[PDB]
Amino acid sequence: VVVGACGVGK
Amino acid sequence: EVQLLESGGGVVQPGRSLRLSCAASGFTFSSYGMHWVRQAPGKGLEWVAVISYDGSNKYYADSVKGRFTISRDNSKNTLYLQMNSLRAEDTAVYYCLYGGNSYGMDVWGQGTMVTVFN
Amino acid sequence: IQRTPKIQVYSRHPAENGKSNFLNCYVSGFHPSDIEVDLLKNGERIEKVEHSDLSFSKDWSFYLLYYTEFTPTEKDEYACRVNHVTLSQPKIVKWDRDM
Amino acid sequence: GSHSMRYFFTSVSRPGRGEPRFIAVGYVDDTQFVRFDSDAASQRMEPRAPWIEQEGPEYWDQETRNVKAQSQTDRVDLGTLRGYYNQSEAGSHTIQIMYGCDVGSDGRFLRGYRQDAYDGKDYIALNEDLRSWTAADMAAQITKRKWEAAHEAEQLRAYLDGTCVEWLRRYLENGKETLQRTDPPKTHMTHHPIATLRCWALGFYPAEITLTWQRDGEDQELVETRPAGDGTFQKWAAVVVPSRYTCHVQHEGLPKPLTLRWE
Amino acid sequence: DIVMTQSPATLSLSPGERATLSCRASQSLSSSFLAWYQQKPGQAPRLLIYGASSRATGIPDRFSGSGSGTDFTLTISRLEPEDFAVYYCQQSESALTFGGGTKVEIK
Ligand SMILES: *CCC(=O)N1CCN(c2nc(OC[C@@H]3CCCN3C)nc3c(F)c(-c4nc(N)cc(C)c4C(F)(F)F)c(Cl)cc23)[C@@H](C)C1
Repeated sequence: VVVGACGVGK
Repeated sequence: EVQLLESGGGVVQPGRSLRLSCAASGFTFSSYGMHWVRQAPGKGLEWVAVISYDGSNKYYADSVKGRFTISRDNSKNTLYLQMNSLRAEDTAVYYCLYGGNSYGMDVWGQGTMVTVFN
Repeated sequence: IQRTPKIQVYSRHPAENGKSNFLNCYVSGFHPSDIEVDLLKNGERIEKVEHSDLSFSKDWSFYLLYYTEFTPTEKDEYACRVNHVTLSQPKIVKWDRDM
Repeated sequence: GSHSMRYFFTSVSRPGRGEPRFIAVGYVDDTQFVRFDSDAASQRMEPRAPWIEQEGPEYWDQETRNVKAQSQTDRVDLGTLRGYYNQSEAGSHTIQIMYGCDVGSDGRFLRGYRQDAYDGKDYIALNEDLRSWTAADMAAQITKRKWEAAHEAEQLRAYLDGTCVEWLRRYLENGKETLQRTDPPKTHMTHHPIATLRCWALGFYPAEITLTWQRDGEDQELVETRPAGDGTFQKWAAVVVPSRYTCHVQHEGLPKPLTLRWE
Repeated sequence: DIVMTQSPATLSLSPGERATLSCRASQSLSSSFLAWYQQKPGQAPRLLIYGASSRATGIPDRFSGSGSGTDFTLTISRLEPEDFAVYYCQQSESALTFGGGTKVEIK
């Protein structure tokens, strides 16, 4: 599965 | 028969806390994510919270962010909504919903009424 | 920056005249990902051509496979025409049975 | 007997031609099993392997939601990185992301990865400890500071150790007939007068193979391994010889290294 | 945040007429994540269309859904006396968002 968590972004 | 049963609703003083429960039957509750949806009398439906099937992902509406907590325990097939610092704007009929999917499975509860007033 | 593709034209199975087969054009080692690839029969484009999904290797270079159903024949000539931003003119790589 | 699961993401800006083009592809070892294309009509994650089609529709809903979230993240990061490098709005730029996990024969976690690229060069990567980041330039140090202040490596490590490994085990069990196969190469030698000798290796899985030419026991054209199109791979090596040569093939499916001589 | 704008707010129609309902999304959605609901004045909402075009189980053929991207439509070719209710469009791509709701009433 792909990552379900959100990141802040570059 | 796929069924969802609500309990724990009632009249609450403004600022107090209250917990709602959904008992799931007839379907594999642990496999799917679950929602909470509320509807104030004479108003439209408003999504409140969602929890993923394993409980890792939890999201809330901006109106209830930081005040409402959503949880599940897959052993008893129960969904929980913990509401703290309840305001009068939280007065609505709350639904636990197995829906919002592409394959057309849509299960609602009977609805539990929460009234917040002095 | 700008990596020129490496083209490889081959058949899925060892070619036998009159037997159904697939013609493959493997393009790899290029950047950016924009590219046009044509499979040609006797110098004329083949209309029913499928390709894989765009992916990249460890050094971030892209690769793609273009395939189509074809029956080998001695008379027919097959090739692959590839155009990239790094290429001044389209490059044609003929299909060789022994390569 | 180790196995890997990888996800490859490419996002290319198309100034004046709409939103960026996003491609997402998932791999287990050398086999692709999922794909998402922003230019496709369905706008959903789609199966590419038969053993993944047994998953329920809720699995595909979750995959579509998460992959579209990743697409939006890359869409925003394209503008952020265009601002970082003082790039104009006219040009087109690419962001590439790859992450995955390695598993052993026992089914235990081995290694976790996440590498990002901008315009084909390294931008930022997770270290082997799964706790620190490596930046390639000054624009990437801003991202490194942001990701350290956000404790992003912790969530990434949680995914890589726990979720990736368990889902890789589940996929390996679902596709045990295909994913855990190992096809020995169909090997033969050809001669063409210029002269040359070509050592063919066809129809082998996985793609890792070694072809070596020895002149009386001493090592000496080699094309890269290419897909056959049916889940197998092909490769050949050539040597130009005057009018005593042996080719050696090493593959997982082969019990012992082959030793091929002409005729 | 995806905002679902539902138009019009009220449909004053006579039974046996055609009802057209519009839903506006703030961003492009995958069609599989859009649904329509019907709510009677005393009970829970009932799903009519899922995937923006697929009727649910035991739904009459008069209800039909269409649209793509940001524009979606719900059509009731022949209004039965039981069809006069409140209809909601819904997206499920990111959390859940219901439209304001269109009320179909008797002219
Ligand atoms: C940074 C990464 C990114 O761009 N994301 C992260 C995921 N995501 C998202 N956001 C929200 O927000 C909740 C509310 C809505 C208004 C803004 N905010 C206060 N909710 C999400 C979800 F609810 C889901 C989700 N949706 C459904 N229908 C079911 C389930 C089980 C989930 C989830 F898995 F998350 F629990 C999703 Cl998939 C994503 C959500 C975007 C901002 C994109």
